[PDB]
Amino acid sequence: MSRVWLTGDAVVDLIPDGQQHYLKCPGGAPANVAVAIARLSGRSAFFGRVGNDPFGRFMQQTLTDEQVDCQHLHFDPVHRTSTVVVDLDEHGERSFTFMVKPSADQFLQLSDIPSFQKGEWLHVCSIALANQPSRSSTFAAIAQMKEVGGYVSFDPNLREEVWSEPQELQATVMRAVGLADVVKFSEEELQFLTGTQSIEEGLQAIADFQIPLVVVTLGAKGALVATPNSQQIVSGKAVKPIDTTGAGDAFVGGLLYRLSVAQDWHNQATILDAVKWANGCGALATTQKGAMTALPNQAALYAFLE
Amino acid sequence: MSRVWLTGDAVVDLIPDGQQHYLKCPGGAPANVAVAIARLSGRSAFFGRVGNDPFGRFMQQTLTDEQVDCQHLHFDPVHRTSTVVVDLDEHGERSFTFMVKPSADQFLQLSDIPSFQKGEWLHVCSIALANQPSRSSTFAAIAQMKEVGGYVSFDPNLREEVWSEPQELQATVMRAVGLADVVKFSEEELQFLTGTQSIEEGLQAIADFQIPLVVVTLGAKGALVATPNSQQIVSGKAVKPIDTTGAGDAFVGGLLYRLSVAQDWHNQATILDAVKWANGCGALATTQKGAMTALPNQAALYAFLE
Ligand SMILES: Nc1ncnc2c1ncn2[C@@H]1O[C@H](COP(=O)(O)OP(=O)(O)O)[C@@H](O)[C@H]1O
Ligand SMILES: Nc1ncnc2c1ncn2[C@@H]1O[C@H](COP(=O)(O)OP(=O)(O)O)[C@@H](O)[C@H]1O
Ligand SMILES: OC[C@H]1O[C@](O)(CO)[C@@H](O)[C@@H]1O
Ligand SMILES: OC[C@H]1O[C@](O)(CO)[C@@H](O)[C@@H]1O
Ligand code: BEF
Ligand code: BEF
Ligand SMILES: [Ca+2]
Ligand SMILES: [Ca+2]
Ligand code: NA
Ligand code: NA
Repeated sequence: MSRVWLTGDAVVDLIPDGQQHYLKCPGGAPANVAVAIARLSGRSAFFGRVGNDPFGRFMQQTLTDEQVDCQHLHFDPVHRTSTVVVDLDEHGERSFTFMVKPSADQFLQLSDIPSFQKGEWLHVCSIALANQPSRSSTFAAIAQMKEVGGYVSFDPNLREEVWSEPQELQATVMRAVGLADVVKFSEEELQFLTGTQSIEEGLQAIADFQIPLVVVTLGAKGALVATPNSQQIVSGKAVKPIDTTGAGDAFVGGLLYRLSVAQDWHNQATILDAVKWANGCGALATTQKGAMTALPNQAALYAFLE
Repeated sequence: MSRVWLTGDAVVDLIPDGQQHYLKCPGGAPANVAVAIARLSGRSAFFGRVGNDPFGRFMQQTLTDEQVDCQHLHFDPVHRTSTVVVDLDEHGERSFTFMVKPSADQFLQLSDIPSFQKGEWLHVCSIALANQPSRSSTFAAIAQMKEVGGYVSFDPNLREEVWSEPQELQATVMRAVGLADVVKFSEEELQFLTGTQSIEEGLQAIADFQIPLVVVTLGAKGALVATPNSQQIVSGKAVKPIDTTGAGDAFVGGLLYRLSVAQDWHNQATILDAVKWANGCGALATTQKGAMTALPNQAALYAFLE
């Protein structure tokens, strides 16, 4: 069972629950992925910075509770933990307002990067690339994982408002796309990043990247899986979402859990099965408010997939 | 009825209400004072900056609902509205964690200051002095109110963590104390700012400021009122607080409401009556969670004072 490293932003998502209240929900895409993997009995570890504040300590506690290795989660001395307000009438990027800019995670330093080993995974989202020093630190982490013979997963997970220089987003994100073994886009993100109007055109636009595995999520319709000379839609049972927050991260968690335990993750059968798990995780994640709340264990996932 | 201008930070206070929820409560000391005055049928107006975000719009809506003039509440183009997490096991400064530093209000500019007129009041708290440009803008506003023949009220309302240079707090706050007609301290703040161990010693330490009216709040014991050659404790009925958040601002609101409608606020009878109102407001404010929730109207206050 290969270790999956997650890095980036652990955040508190404030999610409406009644007209005058927010639920205090643990979140942050790479933290969500870490917990998704752990819930499936995988080996996940998180490195990054939160703030020395109650929200940062709450995220440390959450990762601890969830059996995610968080020895390399540090408290920044000055900056605050990311705090995000969710609007449930919107979906994805449009649903979030980032109250802390730049939050502690944006100050990831080179010395925060842990030792990597051959065969490990590193998963990254674009918020880690939004501002310096995290951007350069995260690119260094990617280069180090590649050098040691590990694998790199990237989910742009675009949140434009976090970028102090939003005009840098497209190029910076595409630089990371070019480094990854696995890239997951939503349909909308693929089109945005490539300036195209369809998935077909978006996939053609990234062909010269020779990305080993691209997955494009299609909401209730599942996911398009693109590997060399092959495209295939993989879909499971559609559900009516209660909260879509983090469904994409649950998806990545199932995907990477299955790739991480595979003898040879490049194998087409392994990939398609991993995407079946991913779709089931994404569906189940939507059944409760909070990105992490309904991240399934294997008993729940197997029951749903049957 | 003289207009009272309030400036500084309008904030969203996230107040625990159940183990997994926060109440979304409008707050921010000068906003609290503005609303307290308005609830008592006074003429209050707020100038300052919040963020172009849901919390900033919520604070605009709150001031609007409360009949506080907020024509001069602006949305900063870049910075976020102050967001504060409250710990109900603590009191005052120790109960707050500021998640947004620097928030929008810290970017108050000289051009944000509205036109003042003779006999108006301006009330300020120390967060407005914490960082530039708000610090210099607020000192300019104070100088302008003094020049036109208005009156200046200052409540340090210390929140050290908001200062990027906390070593500047003492001197900067005492500079404002030297400009004010009315200064309200908690017992703890007076001692901290003067480096003393008693109210008596603290009052002696500020004697050469020749401050026309100093009020030192004493929690359930009421307030010490210090005017030239006179000190007097004014107390009302003690209550068991449900939430002390903003009790001090309710106090200031009652005080300034009564001074603002007085023919001659310097009159000793007027001052002592204003403090009686202040104590009643402070007590009643504690009866519900949220700084603004239980700010009384006159019917409630009169009933309580009887
Ligand atoms: N209505 C749905 N029914 C079943 N699965 C869904 C549904 N919506 C999303 N999913 C699953 O979640 C994945 C990602 O969708 P998405 O909502 O974009 O994630 P997120 O909201 O976290 O950004 C899909 O590929 C799919 O597996
Ligand atoms: N337990 C209490 N009973 C009655 N009045 C109180 C009580 N606590 C506070 N007050 C009133 O509120 C005023 C300020 O107290 P304080 O709690 O320090 O305000 P804040 O919590 O907003 O900083 C007192 O001067 C008094 O008028
Ligand atoms: O993917 C969902 C997650 O992404 C974020 O917007 C940024 O990391 C979080 O607020 C949320 O939990
Ligand atoms: O005085 C109470 C108020 O002071 C603040 O801490 C800062 O303005 C707010 O969080 C609260 O409403
Ligand atoms: F970005 Be998804 F909501 F995880
Ligand atoms: F600072 Be007090 F709680 F208004
Ligand atoms: Ca996503
Ligand atoms: Ca106070
Ligand atoms: Na959920
Ligand atoms: Na209250």
